Amino acid sequence: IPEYVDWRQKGAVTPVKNQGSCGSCWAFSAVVTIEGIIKIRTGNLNEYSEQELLDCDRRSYGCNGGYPWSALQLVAQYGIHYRNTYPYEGVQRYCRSREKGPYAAKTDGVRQVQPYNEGALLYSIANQPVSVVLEAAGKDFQLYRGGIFVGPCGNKVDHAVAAVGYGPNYILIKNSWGTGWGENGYIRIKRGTGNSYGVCGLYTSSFYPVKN
Ligand SMILES: *[C@@H](C(=O)O)[C@H](O)C(=O)N[C@@H](CC(C)C)C(=O)NCCCCNC(N)=[NH2+]
Repeated sequence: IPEYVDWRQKGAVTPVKNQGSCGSCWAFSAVVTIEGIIKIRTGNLNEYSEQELLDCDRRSYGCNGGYPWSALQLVAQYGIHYRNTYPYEGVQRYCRSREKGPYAAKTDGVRQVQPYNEGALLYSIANQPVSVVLEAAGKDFQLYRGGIFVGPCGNKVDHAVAAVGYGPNYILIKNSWGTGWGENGYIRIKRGTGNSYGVCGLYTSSFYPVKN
C-alpha cells in the first residue's frame, strides 16, 4: 500500500458535517463510509442520510449514542436514502424510510478490521474510507486546531469518526463537528507510536461496508 492516501483527492468524500448536540456520531461515521464506497464502486459521489440511521437503527439509541457496525448492517440489510430526501434534524424521530420511496443506495455487508493493529487499519483505508472510534472527551482533542495530533489523550473511546486517508506519521480523520474545528473539519492523528490501542484509542473498533 502507498505512503499517502487521501480519499478527498479521489472525489470520494462529501463536505464536512456538523452533528450538533445530538449524540449521532455513529451515524455520521457510517455515512462517510457509505458515500465513499458508492463513489469507489459506481463513480458517483452522493450524500446519504445520517437522519435515517439515527431514526431507524433499532440497535442504537438515537441521540444517546449508537453503533457504527449496526448502522452499516442496516444499510446492507435494507438500504439508505439520499440526504436531500431525509435531511438531518439533530433529533431522533420516527423511522420514515418507508414513507420516502425506494432506497437510493444499498451495500452487501459489513466487515470489521482486526482491532489493535495499525497495519490492518491502514490496509483497509487504502481500499476505502473506514469507520473508526477514538477518545474525544479530552480538552486537547476538543480544542484541536491543526497539526499532527499526539494527544494528550487516553484510550476511553467515546466518539465515532471516519478515516479517509493516512500518511507516514498520521491517519487522516473526517470529524462531524463542522468546518471550523481542526483543519477545516479534519484531524491528522499521529500513528506509528507502538501503542497497540492507537493514539486516543484509534484502533479499538473499526468497520467498513462491503459492496459488490
Ligand atoms: C458519539 C458522538 O455523537 O459524539 C456518541 O456519543 C456515541 O455513539 N457513542 C458510542 C461510543 C462510540 C461508538 C465509541 C456509545 O456510547 N455507544 C453506546 C450507546 C449508548 C449507551 N447506552 C444507552 N442506552 N444510551
